[PDB]
Amino acid sequence: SVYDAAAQLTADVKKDLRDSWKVIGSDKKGNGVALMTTLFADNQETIGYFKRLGDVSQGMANDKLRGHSITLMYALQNFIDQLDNPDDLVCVVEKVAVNHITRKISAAEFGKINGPIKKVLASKNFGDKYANAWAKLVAVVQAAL
Amino acid sequence: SVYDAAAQLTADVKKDLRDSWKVIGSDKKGNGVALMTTLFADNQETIGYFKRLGDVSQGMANDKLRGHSITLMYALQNFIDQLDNPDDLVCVVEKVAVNHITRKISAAEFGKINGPIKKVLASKNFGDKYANAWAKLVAVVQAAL
Ligand code: HEM
Ligand code: HEM
Repeated sequence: SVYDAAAQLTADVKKDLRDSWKVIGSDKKGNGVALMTTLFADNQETIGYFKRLGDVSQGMANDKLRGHSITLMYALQNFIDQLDNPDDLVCVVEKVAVNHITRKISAAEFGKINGPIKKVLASKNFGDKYANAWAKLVAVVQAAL
Repeated sequence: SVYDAAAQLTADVKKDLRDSWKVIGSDKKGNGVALMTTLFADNQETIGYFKRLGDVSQGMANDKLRGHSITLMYALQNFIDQLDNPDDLVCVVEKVAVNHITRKISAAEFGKINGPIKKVLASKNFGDKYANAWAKLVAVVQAAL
């Protein structure tokens, strides 16, 4: 269950999540857009899903993409803040899950975000240990998809 | 015009928004649910729009309502954090606007949130001065609906 996946996040994992978020979460506009642009660059097959955003190749100049990217970073902020209470983490995770289920996004497709996250983390010198921690958090959402 | 509305956020208004947010934003779960339950209580005609959340009268005990409420508070956190740059504030406001336009929510009905905000602020000892400040921020979203 989603609860099982959340309850499985250890103190060490939460520590790495919080430490890395202190940095990548400090520039939501910059890192948020970087995350989306990396997703489109390495997984071009996902571009079609974001037609509402218009031409995503415009990057920062695209107001719809910028608004989307910043908002996505607050969803992650939400997750990070609820880490110590699995009950609260689960209900916010399920909220995000529903928004993607309605778009026909499978658990496997949702996991495509791990690549971009790893690269963005690496840009700030956060290695594999941190990428693995984030994959565990993403896995919590996948449990609901 | 969302841009003209955003221009109404003067130095004094922004200060009042930040000062009051430091208090109400400290407990997103509690105040988030308080806002929603107040909305449903004072404006029963809006409950129909929230069919997905199930029995909203259950308040905090309703997992979907709690998840929804916390997420809403992060939308406000988003707005507050973008007060420095009007171009960024506008793109995140339009993002939220789209989510309501699709649910057929008009500017007039969106404005029904002012009552709840006024009451929640009042319970924390923040009077009309602050309620009016928030009314102006809500007005920015209304301009995009
Ligand atoms: C870190 C993981 C992710 C998070 C936290 C996340 C978060 C979000 C949020 C908050 C929204 C806005 C929901 C709304 O207002 O309707 C959104 C929309 C969306 N997401 Fe994700 N997402 C993630 C990964 C993905 C991935 C990997 C895909 C695709 C393979 C995806 C596809 C979509 C689509 C299609 C939309 C709708 C965009 C639109 O039309 O406005 N998401 N996501
Ligand atoms: C401070 C004002 C408000 C803010 C910042 C706000 C923010 C949000 C956010 C972020 C969501 C989640 C979007 C999603 O993931 O689909 C949402 C959903 C929604 N909002 Fe609002 N909202 C506000 C006022 C209102 C009002 C006054 C109404 C109606 C009278 C309304 C009706 C809805 C509905 C119907 C949903 C969909 C709920 C669901 O089915 O899950 N909102 N709102």
